[PDB]
Amino acid sequence: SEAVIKVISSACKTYCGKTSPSKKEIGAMLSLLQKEGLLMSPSDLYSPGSWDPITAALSQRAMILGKSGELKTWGLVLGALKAAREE
Ligand SMILES: O=P(O)(O)O[C@@H]1[C@H](O)[C@H](O)[C@@H](OP(=O)(O)O)[C@H](OP(=O)(O)O)[C@H]1O
Repeated sequence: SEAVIKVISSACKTYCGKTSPSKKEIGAMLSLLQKEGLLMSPSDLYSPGSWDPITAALSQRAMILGKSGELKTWGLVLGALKAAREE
């Protein structure tokens, strides 16, 4: 909502670098992950067991509707966490 965005911003800067998402991107993606009912809180990102219903949906709306405005953010925020929960 304001802090979590920074907790993941500094994280993706070590697992992605300059390619990492911005503060304005994640912030927008979050609001969408809360409106779609896919998430109840911004801390839900700490649940690697919910990335399934959150990855298929985003990839479903993008492939269908024809827009991955939120996917580009999810994939990035995920590519980092996925590595943080592997070590
Ligand atoms: O310090 P970090 O961990 O590198 O995170 C950056 C920080 O939040 C900056 O204030 C922000 O500039 P804005 O508040 O103007 O968005 C930038 O977005 P940006 O890369 O699009 O400039 C973020 O990436």
